[PDB]
This record gives sequence, structure tokens and C-alpha cells, in this order.
Amino acid sequence: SRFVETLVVADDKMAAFHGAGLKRYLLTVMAAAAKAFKHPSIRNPVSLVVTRLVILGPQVGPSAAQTLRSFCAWQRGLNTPEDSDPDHFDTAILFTRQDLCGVSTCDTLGMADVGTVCDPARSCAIVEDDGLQSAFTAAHELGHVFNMLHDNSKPCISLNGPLSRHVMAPVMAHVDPEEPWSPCSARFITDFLDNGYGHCLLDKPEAPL
Ligand SMILES: C[C@]1(CNC(=O)COc2ccc(Cl)cc2)NC(=O)NC1=O
Ligand SMILES: [Ca+2]
Ligand SMILES: [Ca+2]
Ligand SMILES: [Ca+2]
Ligand SMILES: [Zn+2]
Repeated sequence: SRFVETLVVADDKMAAFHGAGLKRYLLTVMAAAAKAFKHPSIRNPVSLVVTRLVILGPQVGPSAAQTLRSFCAWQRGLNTPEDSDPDHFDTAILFTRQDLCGVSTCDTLGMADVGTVCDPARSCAIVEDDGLQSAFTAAHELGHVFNMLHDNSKPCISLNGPLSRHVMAPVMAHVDPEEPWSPCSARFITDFLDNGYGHCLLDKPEAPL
């Protein structure tokens, strides 16, 4: 049994748009993401548990990289040193209505650092809330936090075989409901946990939302 104690943050733009329904919306999005992380195709399921919810702070702008870095610096200040403190969280995810962009286009919907889930200085993800598929983007970004690569990467070719229908496709496409995670994704999270990088995921949270 593994539990990810999750801080969910929504910016002022999320509050402006969603209003009174924002909390319920965020919990609905996170419930759908949590469902993906329990699917047997992941090989080593984890329970994504919302433990803290902040409605706004960090500097949010078009640059996905800058927004991720600002958010990740800011979230550190909310955390506590020890995982046994009930206020401690294992990962931080920001939802924003800001159109996040890369170097040349604004097609990106989110960003996360890779393989950082039990590093409180780096366990961070951002998601552009599209209003419908935000749970899939959240799952993709959290996949990265769990050390997953894209399914068209060189290592995934040999793990997935010759025969873009998974969460870790590089761009959103229709996800296979019987296999949201590719064999590559399953292998990478499994290795990550087997190698001890999920050492902060063993304590069970007292007060889930
Ligand atoms: C740059 C970019 C662009 N991709 C996205 O923003 C979102 O990608 C997906 C979302 C949902 C699903 Cl199901 C599949 C893919 N950011 C990122 O984290 N990896 C990337 O290559
Ligand atoms: Ca804890
Ligand atoms: Ca965008
Ligand atoms: Ca923990
Ligand atoms: Zn990605």
C-alpha cells in the first residue's frame, strides 16, 4: 500500500472562473486522476490522496518552465520538515486557467519535474485546466513525477513493442480504458519504487479530502 499525500492548489483565475464550485471540481478532477493510478496496468498502484487544498502566491505566466519553478519554490514554504507531521505533503500540483506555453507554441497543457515524488524541494507539477480533460493532464504530469518517460521515447519503444493510446503519450490522445498506462510506464514506476524512491509514500494520511 502506497499513499501520495497531495497538496492541490488553484490560482486566482481558477477561482474567478469556477467560483463556488471550485473545491468540488478540484476533488472531482483528482478523483479521476486517482482512479488512473489504481488501474492494474500501472503494475504498482498508488493511492493519490488529497490532504490539503489551497485556493489562491506563486508567479503564474505563459512560460510553463517559469511557472513550474515559481510554484515549486512557493510550495516548499507550506510544507513541514517531517512526513509524520499531518500538515506534511508528498507532492504539490497547481491548476491554473493560464495558457501555458513552451519555447515556440502554447500547445502544452502542463509541466512537471521527473522522478521527484519524495523530494519535497522538487515534487511539483502544473496543469492548465482545460475544463474537461484536466484529470488526464494531471495523471500525465504525476506520471512524470513518478519517473515515467513519454511512450515515444527510445527506452519505451523496446518496452512497449511495435504494435499513442496511453497517459504518457507526448500529446493528449484518446486513452485506452483497458490500458491507461503502457508497459513502459509500468516498468518505470515499478523500478522507481523498487529502487527506494517512494520511501515517503508508506505512511497513511489521517484526514483525506
Ligand atoms: C511539453 C509537454 C506537452 N504535453 C502536455 O502538456 C500534456 O500531454 C498529455 C496530457 C494528457 C495525456 Cl492523456 C497525454 C499527454 N508537457 C508535458 O508534461 N509533456 C510534454 O511533452
Ligand atoms: Ca504524512
Ligand atoms: Ca497551453
Ligand atoms: Ca507521505
Ligand atoms: Zn510529458
